[PDB]
Amino acid sequence: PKHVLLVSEHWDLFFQTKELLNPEEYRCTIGQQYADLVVCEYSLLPREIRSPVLVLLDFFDEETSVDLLDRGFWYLIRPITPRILKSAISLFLSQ
Amino acid sequence: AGPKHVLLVSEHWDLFFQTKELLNPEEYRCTIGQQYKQELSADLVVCEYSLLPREIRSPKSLEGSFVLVLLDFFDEETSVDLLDRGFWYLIRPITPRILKSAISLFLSQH
Repeated sequence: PKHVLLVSEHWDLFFQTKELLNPEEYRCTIGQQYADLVVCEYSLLPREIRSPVLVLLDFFDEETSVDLLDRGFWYLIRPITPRILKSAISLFLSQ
Repeated sequence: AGPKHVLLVSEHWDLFFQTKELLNPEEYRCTIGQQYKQELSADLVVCEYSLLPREIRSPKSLEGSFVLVLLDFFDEETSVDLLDRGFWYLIRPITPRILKSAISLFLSQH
């Protein structure tokens, strides 16, 4: 079972997403601060680092997007639903 | 090894020309077409969702080109369907600086 760490305060997104993932294949946990895949809220992502991760953004901003991609991070911009996040987690870890 | 080849399937000629000029041609060679295909040399095909046939998939044991999809809009089931079919995507606005960075990240990771 691959380990997915969600770093977010969106508790409902964590629980509804985890419910959609087969626990024999994915083990989801939650964290307060910044695993096979880390999903991290932009608001909790340190500004000072490059990716060794999927980043969640509330809003579109061109500079923010360019900065994240250059630093090695893909992202989704809200709305982000449990079905979207479940399918994204699956696609990332299938590669 | 020579540059990686990126094929953009789009009618956004301005996005194409502006993105191509931001990419270092020693690392990335870009070309454009108006209907979905792959080419023997293509490492990555960047395809507008409006040009992406709905039946096709990017499979797990892929032996062909990677595909990144460009979407005009957000719709939940549209996004889930793309991801489940094997396609990552960007949703507009998509500027040349974003597309250049995305192409560069995708090809460095894959």
